[PDB]
Amino acid sequence: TPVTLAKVIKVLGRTGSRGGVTQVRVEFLEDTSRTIVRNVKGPVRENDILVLMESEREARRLR
Amino acid sequence: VMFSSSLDGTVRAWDLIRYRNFRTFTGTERIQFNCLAVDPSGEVVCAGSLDNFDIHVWSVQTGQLLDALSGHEGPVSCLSFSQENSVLASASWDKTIRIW
Amino acid sequence: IPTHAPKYEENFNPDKKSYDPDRTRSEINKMKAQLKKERKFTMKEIRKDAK
Amino acid sequence: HDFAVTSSTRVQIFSSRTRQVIKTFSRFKDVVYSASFRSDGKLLCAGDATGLVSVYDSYNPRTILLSINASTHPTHVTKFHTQDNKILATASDDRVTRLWDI
Amino acid sequence: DEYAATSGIMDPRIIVTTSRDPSTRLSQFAKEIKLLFPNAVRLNRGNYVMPNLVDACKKSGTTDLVVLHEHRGVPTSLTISHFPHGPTAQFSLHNVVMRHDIINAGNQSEVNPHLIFDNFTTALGKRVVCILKHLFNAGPKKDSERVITFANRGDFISVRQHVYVRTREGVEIAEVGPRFEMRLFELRLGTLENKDADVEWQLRRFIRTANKKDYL
Amino acid sequence: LRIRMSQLEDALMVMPFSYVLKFLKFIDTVMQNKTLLHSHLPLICKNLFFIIKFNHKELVSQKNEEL
Amino acid sequence: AVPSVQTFGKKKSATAVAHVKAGKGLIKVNGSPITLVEPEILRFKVYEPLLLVGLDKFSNIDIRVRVTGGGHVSQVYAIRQAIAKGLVAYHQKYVDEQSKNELKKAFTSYDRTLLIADSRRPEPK
Amino acid sequence: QKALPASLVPQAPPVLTSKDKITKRMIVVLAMASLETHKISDKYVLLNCDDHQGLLKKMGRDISEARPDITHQCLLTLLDSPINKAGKLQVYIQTSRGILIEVNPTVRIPRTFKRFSGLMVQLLHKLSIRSVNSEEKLLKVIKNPITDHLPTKCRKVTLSFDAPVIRVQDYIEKLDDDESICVFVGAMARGKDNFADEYVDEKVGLSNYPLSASVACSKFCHGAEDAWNI
Amino acid sequence: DFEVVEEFTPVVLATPIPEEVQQAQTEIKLFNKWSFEEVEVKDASLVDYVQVRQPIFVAHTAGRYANKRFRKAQCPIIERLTNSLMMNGRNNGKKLKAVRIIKHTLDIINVLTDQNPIQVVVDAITNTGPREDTTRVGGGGAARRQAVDVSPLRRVNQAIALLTIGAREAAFRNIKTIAETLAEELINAAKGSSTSYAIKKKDELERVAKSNR
Amino acid sequence: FDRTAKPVPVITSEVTESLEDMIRRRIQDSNFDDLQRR
Amino acid sequence: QLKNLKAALKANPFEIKAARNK
RNA sequence: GACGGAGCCAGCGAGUAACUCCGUCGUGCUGACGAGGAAUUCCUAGUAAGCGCAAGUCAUCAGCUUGCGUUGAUUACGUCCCUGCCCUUUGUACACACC
Repeated sequence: TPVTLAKVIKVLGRTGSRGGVTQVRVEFLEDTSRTIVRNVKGPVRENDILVLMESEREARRLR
Repeated sequence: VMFSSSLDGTVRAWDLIRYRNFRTFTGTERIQFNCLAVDPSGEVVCAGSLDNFDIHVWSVQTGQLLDALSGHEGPVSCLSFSQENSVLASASWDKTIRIW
Repeated sequence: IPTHAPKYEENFNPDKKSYDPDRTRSEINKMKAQLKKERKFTMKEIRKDAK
Repeated sequence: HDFAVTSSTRVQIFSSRTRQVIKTFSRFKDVVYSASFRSDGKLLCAGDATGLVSVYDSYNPRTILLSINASTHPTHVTKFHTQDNKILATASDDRVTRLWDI
Repeated sequence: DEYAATSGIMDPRIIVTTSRDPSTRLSQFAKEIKLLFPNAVRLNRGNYVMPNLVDACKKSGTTDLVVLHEHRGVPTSLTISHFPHGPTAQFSLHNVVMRHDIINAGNQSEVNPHLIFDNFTTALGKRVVCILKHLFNAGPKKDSERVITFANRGDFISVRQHVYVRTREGVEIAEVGPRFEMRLFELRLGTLENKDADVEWQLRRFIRTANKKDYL
Repeated sequence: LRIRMSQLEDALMVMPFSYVLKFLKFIDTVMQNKTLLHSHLPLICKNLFFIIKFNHKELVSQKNEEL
Repeated sequence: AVPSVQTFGKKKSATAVAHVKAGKGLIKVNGSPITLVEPEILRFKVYEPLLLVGLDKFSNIDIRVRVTGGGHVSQVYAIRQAIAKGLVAYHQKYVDEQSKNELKKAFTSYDRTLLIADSRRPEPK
Repeated sequence: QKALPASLVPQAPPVLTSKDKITKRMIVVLAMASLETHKISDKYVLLNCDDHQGLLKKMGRDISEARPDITHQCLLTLLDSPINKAGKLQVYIQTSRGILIEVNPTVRIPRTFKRFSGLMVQLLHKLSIRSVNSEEKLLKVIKNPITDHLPTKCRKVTLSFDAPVIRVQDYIEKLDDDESICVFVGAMARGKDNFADEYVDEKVGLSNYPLSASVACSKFCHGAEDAWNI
Repeated sequence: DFEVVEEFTPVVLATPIPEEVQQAQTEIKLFNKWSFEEVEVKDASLVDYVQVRQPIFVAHTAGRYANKRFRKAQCPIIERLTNSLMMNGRNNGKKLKAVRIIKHTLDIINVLTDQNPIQVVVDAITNTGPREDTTRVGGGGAARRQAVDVSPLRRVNQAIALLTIGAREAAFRNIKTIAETLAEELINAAKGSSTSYAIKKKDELERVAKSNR
Repeated sequence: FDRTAKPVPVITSEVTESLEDMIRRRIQDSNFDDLQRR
Repeated sequence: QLKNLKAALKANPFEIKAARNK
């Protein structure tokens, strides 16, 4: 599949997350408009770019 | 807001609209202060002395002493706060700069 | 496939020392461990009574 | 300035100066057939009667790079590509020859 | 003399650390000492030279250091140090049994504890009650519910820790944590670094009155 | 109303841009009602201005004439 | 008399002294040549002060380095620190101070652990 | 056109353990072969319906869930099945309490219930049992998780009752020898087959109504046999 | 045309230096054999998370890359690989042995497939780093998971760990040493040939992430 | 013979219950000795 | 074990030791 | 890995090793074992761990204890979602701002 690549623009705070995962507002690179709130697992900084299998589902809380 | 730091043992705030003092942070023992810095988001005020080897941190919205953070073994010559990511940089006569 | 039977001890209990065929070097381990545990208990008994 | 002969269960490598074995390898298990340098002249191939053709670095006998099996017939000849540095031709008595890629 | 300056003004902080290449049972016991005190932190001792450890701790401004020594898993000694060139007592341990051996009944309480000292009578008793109570969090509440008992029993400080709760018909108990028969054997006015300071007091093992008297 | 002042700044930072969009639709249907608009006006203003200040980069790249 | 300079260099417990003087270009560690330095895989860790900046700066000086203490990797870090700051101090004193801060720029851009050891540790968290 | 192998004499096929986890293989893992031994004092008793009526009702669980015999006849069906003599089987069972027991195919299994149930406490209380020549360890309990000893690209299925039916012949034939396929045989009494839904990612049985465990795993074994033509 | 003359007497010093060393003074190569330039992270999203812009001589820089958070993503990738390669209970501390065995490893990587082994190991990392996984969320203590995405630091770290422990486990009881086993593992990972341990575990983990997505 | 020093008192049920009723009395009366603020 | 002993109120570990599992 | 050589680096103490190199062999075992299972415990930088080396300091310890040197990593350095534990519910402090 064509896979997409997206720049983190904000790490979310205060979300009630599973330990380890962190919700994150990431924004795409082939375009520059559409942002989407995924959730990552490892340590994540502001403006690292991460590879996304999907482009149509943002996640939510885990618990 | 502007902060002023003295040898009285006082880091005191100043409002520059009513042109008055409004807060006065002291230590606990009247030591002379020598350099100060303040978080750009004006929530903490840090001062460093000649004779205590520490950095005193005060909250400014409540005047109580927040903490005293250490690590040097000479007097802290100069302080600063980073204007964006709020890390603090101190420099002391231990031939040492330290990032908190 | 080449087939092998097990090497099995019927009525085997790991706590209790079973009937090993070595009368020469294994029952010596049985009675020597018995001697060691009774000599340990006797010297512990006499030193706590000395205390 | 060096050269190899294919003795039985060993390959012997000689110089142009001392005129005797300067290096050799003798941990083959069967009679070996083919010894062949690659065109760069760094490693060398050797095919045996077992059919597990072995390539290993020359000027250092005690290391074996990779011993890959051909067909179970004795690999009679094995020589590298004359200009390519990564494809190796082998032939045993399987009535088929192979261009392996290392 | 080094505690009226900072008696109840600053709450202490304590670093608890093991001897050198410690056992797993010793590290469990050091964790238990960290859970016994408030505001203590267990620090891994490995390749830490004792001079650069002790002055790195004193430039980091901690108040007390508690090293521990062992013998085949059984802990045998501890050492209380006070840092602004304060005194070090050092004690041995005799009947030490731990909750990690006995019962896995969940977590401990970590509340600001109360302190009980039974018949510390002499001047050495006052010095050791000062060196023992100035490593606890200053001024606990009224309804704080864990207490520590340090009972002198013929120079054998029995140490236990209890969680009490008052009924109206009385008060019932649940001990938890460590259990010590510690005893003082040295005390010197320097830190742990020197082995050059003046001996304030150490017990005399070999006089001909080594067993008659108490707080020798 | 019932969410607090402290965690609000991340409470309406969690939500995606589609939820920002329907929040704008809510702001239309709440300022077409002057009964409760005037009784929650600094709250509505602070929320709306922080929402579009944080989402400004996607807002001005949206292409909707009705928006 | 002859122009010389003595510098030090310290890893954990190894200590390296460097006598750098005006000479013909010989670099010796305890009389051994610089090529014959064990453990043979950090010979380039020893080489990089005289390799980063080119041997033409080493053509007129000769260096003798004594080393004591420490293990293998501590000794090779001590050697390279002593070589580096001996060259820097020689150029600070006897020749071009412009070449001095050229060399200092090169070494600090590569790693300043080749000029200043990181002494004051640990941390009581 | 291709010349024949120089030794068509059948010598021994490679009997394996978890040392190799690449080759084409039918892994069977038997779920809920409960091994609970209470030693009266005398000797142990297992979890059977017919070794006690007392101790099982002292431990409170019901009667019908006592089943080492059904997993025993399952593993005997496998140890007489031709893939066990071919060399593409590596038998993994696990107690519901987590005891991952592996069977290497060098074994002459006890051919009755009593000698099997007496061998099991030898296995449990030595964590090992050796062969009659003692050059390989032929039956042993080893490390959890089960993925520690099953291969990496191992497609996981289990026995299903409430799931549709496929053709397991082409279900294995779509893959090659660069892959291993594992089936979780649920040998419980009754209930829900969610014991290993952490691991199994595709759930399928081979008839409309529920099987028994031995004929179900023999169905999957004859499907693997028709796939590999054995 | 144009010239620049900096040296005016050739290098003739009293301790006669090796000629390959005084040839390496013109440009830094790893191990005096592999030039760090013309080596690119073919992927994006791992550029500036695998350090290759700063050339070294051997893989034994003694910097401090564990005190801050992300600054272990700036020490170069070769010694990142050898520090993960030293990790096992039998052979802790022996990083000189680790350095020399990855020296022999990437040397035979070059003599098999000759582009340069640092490019081989860089795109081996980019092909082995997993792009999604799951997390074992509670869900009432059921068999419950949910697919998430992986930050590139975790991608690089897990790729290095997978490659090193795959080389160890494939060289446990075989004739091959850990050197040539890591060599063939890195070559298969560079092609992405679905044969090596790390690429198999990567595709398995992304498979279960896609399944439980 | 004679001995140097009194050895370790082996902790008995009666001595631990004696110190237990001691701490019962003490924590009933709340007459313990802690530090105070300043 | 504070909540458990509170339940014992509203309804003594160290005189017994223990050992390991199977 | 076993060999047979070669190599060179350690700090604590004064009571009349490792590793490296060169050549050679070349790995299903002990007359009870093939790396330790179920699970559990502990652990965040000169830390886990490997390697030695001294000393024996009024209590403790020689089956060891304590120091000292060497070699030296992987993973977090976030989060209160789970397990808990604690604190507060006048913000009360002197502007601005928020509540």
